[PDB]
Amino acid sequence: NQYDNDVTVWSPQGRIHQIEYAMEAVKQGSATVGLKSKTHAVLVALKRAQSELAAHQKKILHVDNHIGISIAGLTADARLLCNFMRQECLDSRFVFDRPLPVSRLVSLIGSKTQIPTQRYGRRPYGVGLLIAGYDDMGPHIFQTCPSANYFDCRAMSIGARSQSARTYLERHMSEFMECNLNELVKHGLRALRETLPAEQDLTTKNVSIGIVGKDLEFTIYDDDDVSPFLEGLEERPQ
Amino acid sequence: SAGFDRHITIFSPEGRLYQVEYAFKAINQGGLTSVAVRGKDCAVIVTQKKVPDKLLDSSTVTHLFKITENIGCVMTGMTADSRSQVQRARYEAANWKYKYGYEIPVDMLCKRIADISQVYTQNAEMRPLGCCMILIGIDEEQGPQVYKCDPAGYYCGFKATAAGVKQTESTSFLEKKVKKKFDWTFEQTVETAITCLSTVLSIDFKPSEIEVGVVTVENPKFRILTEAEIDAHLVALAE
Amino acid sequence: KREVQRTMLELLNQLDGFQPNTQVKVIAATNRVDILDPALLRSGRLDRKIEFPMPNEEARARIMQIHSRKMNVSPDVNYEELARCTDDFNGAQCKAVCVEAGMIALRRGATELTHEDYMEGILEVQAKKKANLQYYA
Amino acid sequence: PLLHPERFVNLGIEPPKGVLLFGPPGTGKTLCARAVANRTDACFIRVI
Amino acid sequence: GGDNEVQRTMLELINQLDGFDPRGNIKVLMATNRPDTLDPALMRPGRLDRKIEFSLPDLEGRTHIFKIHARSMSVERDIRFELLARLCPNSTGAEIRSVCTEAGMFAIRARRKIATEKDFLEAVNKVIKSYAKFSATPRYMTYN
Amino acid sequence: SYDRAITVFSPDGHLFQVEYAQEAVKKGSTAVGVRGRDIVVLGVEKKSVAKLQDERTVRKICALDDNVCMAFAGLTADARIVINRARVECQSHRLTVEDPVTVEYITRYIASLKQRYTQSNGRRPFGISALIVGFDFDGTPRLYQTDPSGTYHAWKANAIGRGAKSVREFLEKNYTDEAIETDDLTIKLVIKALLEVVQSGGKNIELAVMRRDQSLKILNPEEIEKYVAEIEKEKEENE
Amino acid sequence: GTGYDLSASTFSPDGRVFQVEYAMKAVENSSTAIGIRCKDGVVFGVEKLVLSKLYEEGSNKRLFNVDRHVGMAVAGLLADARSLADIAREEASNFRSNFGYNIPLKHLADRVAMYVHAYTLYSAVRPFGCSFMLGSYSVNDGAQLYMIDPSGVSYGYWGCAIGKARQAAKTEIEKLQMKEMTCRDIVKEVAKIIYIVHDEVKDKAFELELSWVGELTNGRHEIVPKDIREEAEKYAKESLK
Amino acid sequence: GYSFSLTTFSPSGKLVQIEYALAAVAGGAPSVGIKAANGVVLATEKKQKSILYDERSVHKVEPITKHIGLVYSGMGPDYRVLVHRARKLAQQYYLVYQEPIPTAQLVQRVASVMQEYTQSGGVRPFGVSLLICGWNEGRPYLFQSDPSGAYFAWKATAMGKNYVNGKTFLEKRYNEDLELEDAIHTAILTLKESFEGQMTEDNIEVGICNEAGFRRLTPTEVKDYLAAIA
Amino acid sequence: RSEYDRGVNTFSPEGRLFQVEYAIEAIKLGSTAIGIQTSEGVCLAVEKRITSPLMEPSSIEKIVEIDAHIGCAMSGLIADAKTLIDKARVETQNHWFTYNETMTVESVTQAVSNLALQFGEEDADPGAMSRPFGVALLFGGVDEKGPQLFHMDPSGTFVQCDARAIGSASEGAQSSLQEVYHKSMTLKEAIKSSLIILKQVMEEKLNATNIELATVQPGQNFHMFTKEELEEVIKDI
Ligand SMILES: Nc1ncnc2c1ncn2[C@@H]1O[C@H](COP(=O)(O)OP(=O)(O)OP(=O)(O)O)[C@@H](O)[C@H]1O
Repeated sequence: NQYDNDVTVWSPQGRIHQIEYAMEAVKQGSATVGLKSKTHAVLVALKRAQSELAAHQKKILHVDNHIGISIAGLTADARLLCNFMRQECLDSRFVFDRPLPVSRLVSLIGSKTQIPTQRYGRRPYGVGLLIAGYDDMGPHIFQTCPSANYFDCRAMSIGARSQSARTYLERHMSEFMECNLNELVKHGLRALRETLPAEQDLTTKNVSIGIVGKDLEFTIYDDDDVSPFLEGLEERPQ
Repeated sequence: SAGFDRHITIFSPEGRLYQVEYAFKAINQGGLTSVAVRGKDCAVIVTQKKVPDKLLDSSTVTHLFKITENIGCVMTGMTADSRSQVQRARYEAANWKYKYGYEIPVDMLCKRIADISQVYTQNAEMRPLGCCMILIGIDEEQGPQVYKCDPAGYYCGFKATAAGVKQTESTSFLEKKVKKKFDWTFEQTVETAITCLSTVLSIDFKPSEIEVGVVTVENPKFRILTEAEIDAHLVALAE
Repeated sequence: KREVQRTMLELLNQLDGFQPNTQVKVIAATNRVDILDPALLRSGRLDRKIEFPMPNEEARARIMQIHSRKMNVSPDVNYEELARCTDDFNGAQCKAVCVEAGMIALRRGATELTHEDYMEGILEVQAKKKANLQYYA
Repeated sequence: PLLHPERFVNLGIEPPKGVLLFGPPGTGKTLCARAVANRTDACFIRVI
Repeated sequence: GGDNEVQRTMLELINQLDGFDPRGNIKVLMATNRPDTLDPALMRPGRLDRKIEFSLPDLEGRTHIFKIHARSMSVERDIRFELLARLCPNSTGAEIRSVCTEAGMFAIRARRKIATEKDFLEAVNKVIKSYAKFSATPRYMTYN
Repeated sequence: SYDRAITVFSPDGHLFQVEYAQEAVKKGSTAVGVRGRDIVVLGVEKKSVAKLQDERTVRKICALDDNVCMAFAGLTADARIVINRARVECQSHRLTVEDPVTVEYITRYIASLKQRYTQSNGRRPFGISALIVGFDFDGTPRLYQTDPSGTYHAWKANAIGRGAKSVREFLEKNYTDEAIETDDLTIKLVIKALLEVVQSGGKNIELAVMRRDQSLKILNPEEIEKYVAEIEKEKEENE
Repeated sequence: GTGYDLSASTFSPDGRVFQVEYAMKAVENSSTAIGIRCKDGVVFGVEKLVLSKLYEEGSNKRLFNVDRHVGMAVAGLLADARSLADIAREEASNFRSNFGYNIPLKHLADRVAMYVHAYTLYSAVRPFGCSFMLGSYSVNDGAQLYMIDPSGVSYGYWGCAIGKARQAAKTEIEKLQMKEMTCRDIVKEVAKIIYIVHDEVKDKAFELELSWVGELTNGRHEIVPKDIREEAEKYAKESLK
Repeated sequence: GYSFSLTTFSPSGKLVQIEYALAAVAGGAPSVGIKAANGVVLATEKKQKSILYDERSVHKVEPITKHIGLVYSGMGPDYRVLVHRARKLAQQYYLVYQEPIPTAQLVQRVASVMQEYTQSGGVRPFGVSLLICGWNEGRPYLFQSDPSGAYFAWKATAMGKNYVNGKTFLEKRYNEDLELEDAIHTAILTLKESFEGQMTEDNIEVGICNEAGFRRLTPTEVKDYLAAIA
Repeated sequence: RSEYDRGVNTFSPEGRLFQVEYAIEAIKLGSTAIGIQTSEGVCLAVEKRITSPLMEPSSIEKIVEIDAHIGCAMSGLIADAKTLIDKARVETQNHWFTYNETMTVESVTQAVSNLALQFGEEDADPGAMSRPFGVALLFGGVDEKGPQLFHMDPSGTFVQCDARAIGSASEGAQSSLQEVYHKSMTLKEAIKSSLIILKQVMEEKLNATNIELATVQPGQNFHMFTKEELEEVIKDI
């Protein structure tokens, strides 16, 4: 197939294959989940460990007081995007002195990621994101995509082995709204557990949490800070 | 031969720019036709308009453009490329008027467009813009003037010309007519053009099926003809 | 496109300008049709040609459902997602996906299949050998 | 599958009935084939 | 169409393998060095459901193969197999057998009764870093 | 992966283009260098004058600065360019910091230049492997050797060019603190080193000795003949 | 035809570009979007598809406001469309700044179209993969409607449909008397048209997006207010049964 | 294998693309140039594909300056391009030195610009060849230039289609010495040698380069010369 | 493989980005290095792997001093290592100048990574060369947070690791470390274990000139190469 090597060539069926390959790249990462009540947006991530000794990779990145990010896919693209995001939020605060609405930020990210799919000269950004924020219109959980397409998801999960997570979210999608913070977090990490294989179980080492609330600046919990949430969670069904 | 020299604008054994050659086939790809004629004191352009779907503002579909108050143009071939070339021509006419202080003679404008096309074909990284153009105007002390361009950058002045799919038959018929001795009065010119188009296509078109644009020495303004007037001319041609 | 030539001539004349009645019907299947002689199809000879397109995502999911009917599949499975992932596949490949997912489940001792099993099967049939590739967290 | 078809029948799973071994030369595919032939306890047929 | 005979033979083979009513108890194995040349008809699953790829053994596999081969040899117990397995980056078990034989022959040439690590590492140099390895081997002053 | 690109890796990981570049160096005339206790010497084959040609133009040993000398092996034009850049760099460095360049600094600079040319496509790496030597302030002998890949090293004594392998083996076998006791001993060491590979030419040798901190003086052929006579006399004596 | 379609800067022996042709084929596969023009204003109707049931309502809207007095409906690669929208919005902004009044729709539709066409002239950049419509209204000029395709040709329409079932939509639009109906009544029909061509069996759930412009909105573009879309949608279902 | 890019060398000979451009030049309208004792003459065939075309619209011999003519063979648009360039160069020289450009300098400048397009890249070389008249300093000049960038200096030549026959006839007829009128007769004769169809006052273009400035001949004069035998 | 290796601007059907796996493989042909972090400090051991007696052993620089409290060990292409080391030193000095303090180990590793990530951004710092770098680094240093050991890879990823081994023979060294390490180690014990592992891995018998060792502990500066102590350390073992 000679229609596959470049991103600026249309397939005879009307497709750009490099985009599908970036989709796969996003599939290459690990799992990640996001939920939102009326008040809080909670995004949970499962982080791998390259070896036993090394410390698990970071999966949640602090972007602003009201904006938090989970990544899956290429690390380089993740870091570049995170830098872009941080810079844009800072400029908005400097010029207007107000938090940047999540939707405008996601729109900017899409407009930036689109260009590499059009002009030959750089690969499409191969990283999928979960953006959890709180603005005047309450919480938001957006999900971007290497194709420069973004979605306003009420509860979404992306990454390797995320189908089970999505099915669980849909099944219990009804009551995610009125639930409090603790219940929301419990649902999120229960979904993540569902993504985990049968043997392994969630532990205070390989799970990280991020929360942005109506009155709560974005906070990242890892290691012992996560024990309060995990403890009390229902035993894994068998 | 062909097989290697058929992807970029570079020479071939028995020097042959195949790309510019393919541009002309692209021009024919439109599926239309046009005919221009030059009279004693007038010039006429005729084209066939094909609205295939009723849900379409017939006014918005047109192939006669006004390059300048006195200079009229008709385009043929790929639509978007023709529009781009038309815009370039308008720009060049405006620039000439601004810099030198008088309306651009038709021949010079045609030359400018030809030069642009030539520079495009010489250097790579730009498609040859496969659309052909015909210009009509009135030049003081020179009478009516008709000129034609081509994507290859060649241009020339004509006494009568055709473009599009039926170019060859139309031009043969026009030559047959021209070798005959006629005065070519305004009515005569329009009748000749419409007759040539009809005979080439054998259609006996209704008054909404074709567009006409004429420039006359009495009123150098390039005026697009209206349905009533074209219908009157057509019936008169039927006698 | 000489024994084979004689045989094809025999069959052709057998079906050529003969059997005006419809009491006898034949179906000929070809893996590829570019080496079959044009005389075969002709016009009044084999004009009935049935192209078989490449199964589509909906068709692929339907095929997996068909072949998985006997299997003990947990309802959670999402055939639509599997079809979306399984690009440029055929019925045989889908059947292989089903049977080999069943094999994976048996290997791990599972009583019933699961979406992850089908994903593993799809990755396996092409022999992709999925593994953690670093620089991808 | 040949020794204990009961397990396969339980889940209604069919043996592949055919395997293609491939890889760069010298891997041992022929070695593995002869090895399994040692413990086959059934008729094994090579080819020429 | 000079291959028509082999082609028809293969077509008969594949047809008898699968299609209509096969026996269903015929376990078929196939070994080819370059499957890419194989036709679509045979490679399509159903006829050949399983695909077992035999890749180059990893480090641990190489250590295991070294231990398996060398056990019969008469050698001092102090040799580090893992070192050797590392020294052969990507080599099939055939090369491991070759280096075992080469080390034994080196020992014989020295009129010795037991092989030592030196025998093994020079054998390795012979069977791997001596055929095509000679480019950056002397000018390794690029990697440190 | 393949070789027709500087900036492409291989499944093994090599950058084949630069490995190929090293062969050009390997194909040049031999050069040798040794670092004494108070003297630094280098010698070159520099053979085969073409009957009707001058020799003052064919230069293989050149002085970068009043306290740093250099001798190369590889493509001649590339050597010329590198030498010119090194000289300009030495003077500029003395301009910005009013201290003479230490040999290590200039070796690092040259290696960086070669690496930069190795960096990207559209630029062919230098097919040159130089050999720098000299003294710096505080008067410490030093010898450095660079490679087209952009890496450099310090040696007590080393050789490059064709037959550099045999010369290197001989040096490592013979180099000892005794051989460095006096200047003449080092000169004789280098002379015999070259003799081991330059055949019995004798007149196909050019030796540049930077005695401590005076100047890079090129030995007159007669002196080389004298030293060769001494070497042969000693060889006869020990036999 | 192979060997000639790897880039948009090459001509086929038959004399035609192929990348442009491929792009058009990439748009046809998109979901439908129809727009018809009433005497007093213009109406757009889009058939957005719902995926995964997890997307918040109104996700990735396919109706945009390039300007307060202009609209846009898109079909094809959404990512590309969004890029065009910002180009349009910028294009209108410059016009107002440079001249000082709302941009005529006919002119803007031309300027944006030129942009799309310019992307099918170079081998470095692929042609756009989205076809979109434009609509506006104003007392000075009256209702207007335009359509644009990847090739970059912009004709003005009385009723247009772009997407999978453009044929079925156009077929149904023809039997409406757009030349004389009031835009309020048009809305009811547009709902019916989409539902007729929806093909619920082979596409699953969908959301009906509707857009308004006309003297009913004082020459302003805004989505049809809820409780009107509800009425039309209720009627559309009724007509189906 | 090679002969696609104007950069790489053949594995023996020379670049090919330039040779192919020369070939394109060969298959063009006939042209003839005769350097007389006291002037220069240029002639070219100018036949339209039909009677519709206007023969007074586009010319093939053009004045670069008051005393430097120019005729071409090969493609036309390139001829327009480099005639414009040559006019620019002549004007620049006049501005700098306040003196009419001597012909040789113009020829070499034009050759430089022409070879400029043969350098690397996608910029294909000119597919035309030029003959230049000129009467500076008191003696006529006739130069030829080609896409290769080399410029010769002929006494009398003919290029384009069937140039071999023209060259043979030229070396047969023109000896060394003629006036402008006899040179014109020889030139029209040479064109007729290979010209197809009856020649008229409108089929061919003729220009002269004297000690009054280069000038193109009007249809009446060319008709007169065409008459009177020859 | 099946194509897609000719550049870093093309994905694969499985999404993998070749020309990065290959760069990772590149480091596999360097001399092994080991780094162990304990409460008392960070110890780095490396196999010098000399080739010819003539060459000065010091010229083979495998363990550089990034700063008074940050040391680095590299294994891969030498030129890439040199460029990265220079970047780290420059950026440390710049940070000290602007904020008048000593930069953390994590910050230095991340600053280097930001340069290592820019393969083909087309608007990168002068350290971008289209192809990825081919060197893996180990940074060890004592900062406000105690002793820290960070590992890098050409992809740009970096990670904290208490015990690590890189370069040719990294696999076996990692396997050993995984079973000899325990959080309550003492710097002397860590050094002895590192040496025992290293010598067990290398083919050549351990010698005072074979290896290079360095250590950084809270009280002391990095500038302790244990030069001429190597003899003592080895002969105790
Ligand atoms: N552990 C091992 N793994 C693999 N091969 C081994 C091993 N130990 C020894 N070998 C030798 O490796 C060789 C691999 O050859 P194999 O059995 O693949 O046949 P072959 O002649 O290589 O055919 P092909 O090249 O097509 O595989 C055998 O001769 C086998 O004895």
